[PDB]
Amino acid sequence: GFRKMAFPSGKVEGCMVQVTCGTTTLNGLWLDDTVYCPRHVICTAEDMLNPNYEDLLIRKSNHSFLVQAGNVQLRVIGHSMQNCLLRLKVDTSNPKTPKYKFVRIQPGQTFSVLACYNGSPSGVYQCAMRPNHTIKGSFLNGSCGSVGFNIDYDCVSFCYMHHMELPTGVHAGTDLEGKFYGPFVDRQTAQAAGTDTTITLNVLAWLYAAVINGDRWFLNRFTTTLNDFNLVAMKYNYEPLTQDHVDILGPLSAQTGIAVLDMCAALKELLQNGMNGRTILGSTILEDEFTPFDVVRQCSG
Amino acid sequence: FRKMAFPSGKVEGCMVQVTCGTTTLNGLWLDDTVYCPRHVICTAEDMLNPNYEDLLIRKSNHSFLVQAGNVQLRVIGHSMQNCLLRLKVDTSNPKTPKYKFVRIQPGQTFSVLACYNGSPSGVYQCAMRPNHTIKGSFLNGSCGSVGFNIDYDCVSFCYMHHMELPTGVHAGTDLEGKFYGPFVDRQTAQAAGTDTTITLNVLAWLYAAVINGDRWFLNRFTTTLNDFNLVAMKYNYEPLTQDHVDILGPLSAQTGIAVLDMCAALKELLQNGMRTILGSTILEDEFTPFDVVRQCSGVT
Repeated sequence: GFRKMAFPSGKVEGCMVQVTCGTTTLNGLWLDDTVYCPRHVICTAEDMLNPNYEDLLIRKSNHSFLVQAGNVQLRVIGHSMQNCLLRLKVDTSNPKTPKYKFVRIQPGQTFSVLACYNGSPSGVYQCAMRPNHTIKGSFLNGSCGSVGFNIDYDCVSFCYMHHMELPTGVHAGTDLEGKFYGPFVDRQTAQAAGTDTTITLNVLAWLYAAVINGDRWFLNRFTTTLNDFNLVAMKYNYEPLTQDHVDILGPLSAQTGIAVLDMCAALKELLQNGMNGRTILGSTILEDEFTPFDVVRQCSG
Repeated sequence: FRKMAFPSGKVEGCMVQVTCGTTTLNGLWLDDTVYCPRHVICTAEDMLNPNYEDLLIRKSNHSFLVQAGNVQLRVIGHSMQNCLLRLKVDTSNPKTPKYKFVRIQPGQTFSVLACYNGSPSGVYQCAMRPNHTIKGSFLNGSCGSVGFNIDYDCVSFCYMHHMELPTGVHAGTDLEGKFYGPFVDRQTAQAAGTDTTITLNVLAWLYAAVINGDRWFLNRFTTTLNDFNLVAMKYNYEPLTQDHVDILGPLSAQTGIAVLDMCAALKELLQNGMRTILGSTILEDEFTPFDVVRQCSGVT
């Protein structure tokens, strides 16, 4: 079978803490002797409309921050602003800190989210960075500070820290350097994202996963040029496919014997004709949140 | 709504590898016992129809290689319990969470931590189908991976992986080694019974739709549980039990919709068809009344 699968979250659970400033509580990420958390923890509801963060942070001291790992208090001995995050230096180092990196992930790439509340991990699920720089997650009040990550050979690459839920129900946040993905800002306002597009490379990778898992109904005897595929894809609000993306599908193409442009011709037919009551890997719609890597890792190992 | 797994760390800390000869699979280390599928003692020309009692007679404590990473845990006792082995080791796991072993019922959901060579690789949510299979994602070497739920830091283990059926669905046991379904641990093509729709979860999905203001399908009528069950079986839906009605108590009180009044709404959807419910024409059946409350109200 084929499933949406997250990375095991244990290496990240051991880093989650609770951060409180006044009456605001959210989650933080404790790596070595630093706690990273959304800066708006220092704000009151009035400040949040137009918070002058540098002006508001200079008014705080180390004792303004209450950090707790479970029921154990960590003393803050330094603080600094890192774009939309705070870096709180604590007097103790986290022995559960995994080997880690901070990465800024690109649209189309996937990551696991560990949703947390009050410093306590609650759930783990997979998301993709949308082309409009939002993520389609599941987050409730108190989820700020929850992180997104990938794991490669025991090294955790942190890529997302949660801040906002837009009026449309999608989510916005920053990388671990504190820079937002997209045109969003940490002000308490209703923000809209730019128009989203479908991640073509991921729809194609998912059709290859279906072939690997014994689903070939959508295939056809036709082919297409790359440009003719891109003309149709753009008409349907799909991202264009580049030669670099065709190259990325090389391994999945050689494994299944299906030429990339032949799979494009199958997708072109699916876009023009629809699925007409049929399913691919259990789904009634074209799925675009599995990368070629997510397919290879799940089908081969 | 989306499938969300429980944070897997408490279970990752219990995963080990167990090897007999060249056959390696996963094991679960709780206190001083490692639980693993008994077929780890079989060779690649013994699995067709094994006499496990006789096969296990030729094995000793020294036949088992149990490793936490590459660190060996010495085996000091062994016994078989249904389709699992219980290997006593000389070290009590310091990472053992508070835990229970539970035999889940059809319709219930759980998280699966897919493991290979004792190393966790992925985590996803599964529902136990009425035909006693799960629609999981497993490769060679995944045997011994477990399924679980976490409630207030207590891990209730409910599944240990053993098989992939010819249809691609998966079969396994509870943590007492008893298979869910009619399956047996031997290298044979085995068929599951015809599956049905999980009635309890479709009702939970309808309540989740009502909670979100999508309530067109509600009507002014009711039904008895018996009349609903008889109509449900004609549409390949599972009959509801008294436990299923009780499980729906919290969602019924929250929306003010009596369970039998919701069954009357579902009964009309079956007999007359669908228009969308939560943005789709297809009714979702893999979110339990627990999963719905967890995503609508969320832990806090």
